[PDB]
Amino acid sequence: TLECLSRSTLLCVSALTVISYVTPVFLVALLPLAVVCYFIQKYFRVASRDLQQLDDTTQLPLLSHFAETVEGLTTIRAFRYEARFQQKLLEYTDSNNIASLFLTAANRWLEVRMEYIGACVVLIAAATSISNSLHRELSAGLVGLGLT
Amino acid sequence: RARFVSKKGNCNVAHKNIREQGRFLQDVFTTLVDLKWPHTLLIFTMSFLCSWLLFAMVWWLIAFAHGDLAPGEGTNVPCVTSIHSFSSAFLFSIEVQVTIGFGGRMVTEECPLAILILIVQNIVGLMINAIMLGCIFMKTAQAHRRAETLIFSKHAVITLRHGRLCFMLRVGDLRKSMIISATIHMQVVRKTTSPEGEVVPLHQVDIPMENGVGGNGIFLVAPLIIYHVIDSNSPLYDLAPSDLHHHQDLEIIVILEGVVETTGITTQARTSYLADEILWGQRFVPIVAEEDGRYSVDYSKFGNTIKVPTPLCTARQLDEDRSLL
Amino acid sequence: RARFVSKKGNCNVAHKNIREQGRFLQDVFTTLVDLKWPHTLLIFTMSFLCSWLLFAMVWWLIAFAHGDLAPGEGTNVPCVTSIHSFSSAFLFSIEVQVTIGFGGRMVTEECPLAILILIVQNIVGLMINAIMLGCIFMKTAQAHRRAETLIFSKHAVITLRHGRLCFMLRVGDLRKSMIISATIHMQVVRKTTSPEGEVVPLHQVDIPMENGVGGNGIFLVAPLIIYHVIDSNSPLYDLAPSDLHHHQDLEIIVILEGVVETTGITTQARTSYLADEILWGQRFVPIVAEEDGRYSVDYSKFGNTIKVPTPLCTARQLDEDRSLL
Amino acid sequence: NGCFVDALNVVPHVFLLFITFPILFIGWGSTWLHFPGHNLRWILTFILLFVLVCEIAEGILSDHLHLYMPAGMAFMAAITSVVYYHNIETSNFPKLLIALLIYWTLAFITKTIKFVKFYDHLRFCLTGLLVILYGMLLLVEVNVIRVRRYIFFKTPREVKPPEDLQDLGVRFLQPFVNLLSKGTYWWMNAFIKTAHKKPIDLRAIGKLPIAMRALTNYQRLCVAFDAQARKGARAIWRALCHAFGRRLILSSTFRILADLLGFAGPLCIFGIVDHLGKNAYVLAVLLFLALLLQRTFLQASYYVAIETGINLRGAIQTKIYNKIMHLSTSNLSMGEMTAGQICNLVAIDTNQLMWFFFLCPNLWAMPVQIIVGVILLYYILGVSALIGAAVIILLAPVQYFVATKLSQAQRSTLEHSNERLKQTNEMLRGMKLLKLYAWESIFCSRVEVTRRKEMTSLRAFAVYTSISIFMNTAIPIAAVLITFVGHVSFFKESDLSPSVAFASLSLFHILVTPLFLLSSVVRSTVKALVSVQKLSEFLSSAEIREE
Ligand SMILES: Nc1ncnc2c1ncn2[C@@H]1O[C@H](COP(=O)(O)OP(=O)(O)O)[C@@H](O)[C@H]1O
Ligand SMILES: Nc1ncnc2c1ncn2[C@@H]1O[C@H](COP(=O)(O)OP(=O)(O)O)[C@@H](O)[C@H]1O
Repeated sequence: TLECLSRSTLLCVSALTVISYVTPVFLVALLPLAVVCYFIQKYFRVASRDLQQLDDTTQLPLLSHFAETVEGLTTIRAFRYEARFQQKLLEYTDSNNIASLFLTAANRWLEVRMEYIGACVVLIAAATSISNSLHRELSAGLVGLGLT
Repeated sequence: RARFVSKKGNCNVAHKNIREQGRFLQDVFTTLVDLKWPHTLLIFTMSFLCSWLLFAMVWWLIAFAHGDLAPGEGTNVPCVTSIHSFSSAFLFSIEVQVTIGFGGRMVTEECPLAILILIVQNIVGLMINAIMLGCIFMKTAQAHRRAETLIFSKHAVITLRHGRLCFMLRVGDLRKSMIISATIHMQVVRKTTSPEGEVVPLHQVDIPMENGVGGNGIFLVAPLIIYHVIDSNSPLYDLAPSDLHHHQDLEIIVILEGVVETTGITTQARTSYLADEILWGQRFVPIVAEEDGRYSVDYSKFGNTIKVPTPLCTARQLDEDRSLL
Repeated sequence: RARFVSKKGNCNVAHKNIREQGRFLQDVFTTLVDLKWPHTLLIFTMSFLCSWLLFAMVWWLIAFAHGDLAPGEGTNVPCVTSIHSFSSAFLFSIEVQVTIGFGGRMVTEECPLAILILIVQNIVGLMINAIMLGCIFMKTAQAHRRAETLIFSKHAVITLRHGRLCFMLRVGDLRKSMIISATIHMQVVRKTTSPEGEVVPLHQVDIPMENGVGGNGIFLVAPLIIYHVIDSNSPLYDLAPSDLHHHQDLEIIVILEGVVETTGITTQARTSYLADEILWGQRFVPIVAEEDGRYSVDYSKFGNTIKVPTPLCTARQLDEDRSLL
Repeated sequence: NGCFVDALNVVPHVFLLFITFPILFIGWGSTWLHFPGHNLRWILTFILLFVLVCEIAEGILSDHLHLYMPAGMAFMAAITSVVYYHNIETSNFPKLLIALLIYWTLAFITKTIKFVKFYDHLRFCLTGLLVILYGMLLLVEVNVIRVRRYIFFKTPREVKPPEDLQDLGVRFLQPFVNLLSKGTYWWMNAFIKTAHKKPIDLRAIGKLPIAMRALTNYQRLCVAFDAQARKGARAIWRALCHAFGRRLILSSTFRILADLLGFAGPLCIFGIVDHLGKNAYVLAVLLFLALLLQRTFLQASYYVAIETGINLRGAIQTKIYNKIMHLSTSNLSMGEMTAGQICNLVAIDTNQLMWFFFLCPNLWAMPVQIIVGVILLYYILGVSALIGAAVIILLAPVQYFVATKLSQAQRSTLEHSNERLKQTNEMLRGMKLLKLYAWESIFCSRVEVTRRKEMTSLRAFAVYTSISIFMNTAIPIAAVLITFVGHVSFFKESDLSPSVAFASLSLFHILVTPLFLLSSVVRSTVKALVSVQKLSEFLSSAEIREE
């Protein structure tokens, strides 16, 4: 994970630097992208922290219950309370599942809006390219770098 | 057998030997409003087109009669300038009637007869426009759709509350809009024979709605079971539990009156319960439930019913047993 | 915990499992009136512009189709004289629709299709004008701003009057306009369990408004504390003073009904008081004061309250002590 | 009379846009009812959006306002049809549907007239597809009236909106929303906005849907397990793959479509560069649309994979908890049914099976991806394909051998860590007696020796992964260099226009990304294999004997 993160951040740096070099005008369209992305990341951060905390606080009691059922076997199978204990475990596992599901759903939502942000940036990067680097800049080699 | 007033609220009794001559065009002016929006739009466009065609015909006739319709240059001025055929005549009629006034065809100061036909055309048009506006506004003001939402459980039950036999029946609202000062007039009909040898074919008697210290009205927010307790003084106190299901003919009607908020009109809902409809010794399922942070009402259990181990006996014999126990 | 009806007067109970198909365009004709004056003006201009543009488009189309839009001299007469582009077509549409009739561009008696489009344009315009006038007048007639002024002190108190425990709660007017025949329906809700094993989730019961010989109504000029005395027959007579503050769930609602003067509609105000809202053993400060030559009412002391050395005990135990003293 | 037919087409869009505004403004001023063809309707509406973009492109190429207005009007007409269908999904009516049906019929008529007048004499295709799409939406509307109550006899016999996902008390609605929203998780908006206003709680978050409860997953899983038994470690694996089924397959199909579009992007780059060297803005718009579409479908695939994984976790958790009941204490006395061993089972197998079931749809698209990559790069390289082909064929077998040498270390790693955990368990529950007469050095040296063996396994794994990354970078760069040098001067004699160069670099990067990933995938793959072997040996413990 650490190495993939480093590779991806260096790729992002390279791409931003290349696009800035090919079209010195793009620095007028980068700050709104950064601002909107920053605000949405800030909004996602608190909800993500809350969902992770709730995930942990529901995941602990399920494993406590598992251990206690495993050790105190004879008593539970003596009372013949097995229906009650299975119902209890069903309750706990359903709560665990919903917590995990909401965490991953928030993850997916942030990813989707980030991909829309990336679509915006690549779109208007290519648009400013096809416009400026052809009409007024008249440069050929920079187009390939920019779009790639 | 025959019912007194139907479940939907409409009346069942059909009148015979009515007199004559009722509704001399005023109740027809209101029966017109009563008709459904499509039929009312149809009759409105019908009236308008009828008047338009009538006056178009008379204008074509007068232009033909003066000779101005005969195409000729000089020795005359047409009473209505630039009129050629029936089409332009109808165009002039719709131009002067609905008050658009194109002015391509001009009525002139040569013929006073055209002046008279115009001076009657305009006033009749204004009068028909005024009635057709007032009537559509009057029709618009009502709200029947808001009125027909009153709901009463299909069958009513009896139970034993506070050691006394009681009548339980559900009412309720179906929209956000409330109903102000809703009162209950609970009545019972029966073919009765007086001790003086007089037989009445149907006898309405008020059975009380048991509320607080007094009051004939209630307050409707959630489905509230109307709670009455039959006592030795009540007229319904004499019947038996095994004879009601099949043979007897007893109609218990409720009349819930109340004024709606937005319109301010006083509507009501009337419903009947027959001898074969009502049943014995049961209990409704609790509707309201403590939800997340509110009260949840489930209308699926509205007409649901559970068995209750309650004694089955007649109200007179039940009162005698209460005197004995 | 959950409340029955909110302080502002709106209802809190949320319905579930409602049926279907209610409000088949008539309740939408009234929900339109309900919307705020800005939204209603927006939708009115929207409807008008929609119809105008629709018929302008169809007129430009028909003038294009006949070939009269193709600029040519002779061999034809345009169905609408002097029509050149879409701009003049829209001008003709607004000239014939809203019935101004400039008459610079004249519809002729050569094309009956233009006659038909005009004869439908005018009737649809008249119908939409009639509905948009009736609806704005109907909306105008109401007065909600006059309705929402009812005020009830935030918390109600209990005191000892005439040797009996009593309920004191302030009401009042906020405008010069009076309210005719205002009646009080004072009710209490509670989750009750009958002796027959029946548990109700909420139980409305009428607690009387204690006035003269009779009467369910009052007269509102100045803030008048509604005066009720709980007795052994009252449903509220059984509670305790130390258990109401925190644990118990008792909602005491008041429903003040009455018809306003100028409009004649019957409005009402509903408010709730919880177990944690109501307090014990206090007295309101006298509002009215003998001014220079009138009576001055100070609304700053409306919700103010002073301590009173009154005994604190349950109403059942208080009645037992009254039997002992 | 071309302009005449253009106007005749403009008319019905205007009619619909004018009737939509009163109703839309009343509606703009909690039971979801769905109709058959809903998803088909939204799919067709997106196809309409695309074809309308193409029509606008044609209108730009030709220009004459009245000649390209029909596209700009059908655009708002389709968006307003979407608004109508949202207003009908939220509250059902028999009349709004007829209001749509009228417009569909009239638009079909106008398009037919256009087609005839064209036949008598690029436009043809765009127009033909338009007519076909209008016709299919018409058939959908006819199906809808055939179903419940457009005019049909008296009562709809209407469904009674679904209580499974509409039951009071539910917060999570993925299955209970509209076609277009599921991709974006628009429903989440409220929730994420709410969370900031008030902290989140378990009573805040809802319950689980009808089709999400662990009871039904356990039910399905046991039914499949029984069917498999009537026909061991392999059997339960077959049962798992069977049970998730169609959802898992769908996740794979979404990923494959996303992959084909992801390859499509670089082709648009090639076209843009070629026109820059010399039908270009269309390339930008189409490229933007393609990128957006790939992102949407990739995220949907990830979501459905996660769904399948969480359901797997729930089902196997409840299955092993039910089986713990019938387990006999004579197994509990043995090391195989150690309590610490069973809790390690639950926790780490939840983890490993969930991670493998998130990464399995990702690898069920690597083969199709690489195949399409090479079939695309042939048409771009030409006779210079041999070098890249030899490179990406020389990559595979050495990678297979490296992965084998990796898995062998990883399995022994797991065995050693599993014994270390039990040594720690028996070390911590007796720290009192341990510190009492100070036997610490012995147990600490034993755990240190176990840690050293585990570290040997880990260092073997790490050296092998380093060699893997070295290869996965060195072979690619050599490939690019060789191919380009070969084309320019070695044989081809056709000057590589920069478009070819950059498109090759793009496709090549797309090919490179999966290879780096598969090395990490093996780490979860052998772990899933080991976890299932352990789970099957745990299920094979001694039963309790019924009287
Ligand atoms: N869930 C509901 N929501 C609104 N109205 C209802 C509902 N169920 C029934 N109604 C109406 O109110 C009346 C209540 O009767 P009901 O309890 O349904 O007994 P039944 O099922 O035999 O008709 C019915 O006549 C029906 O028209
Ligand atoms: N001076 C006033 N004039 C008019 N209305 C008032 C005045 N004071 C309060 N009200 C309204 O009437 C109600 C009386 O409650 P109040 O006596 O003010 O207790 P509190 O101060 O705790 O709100 C309040 O809800 C308020 O909206």
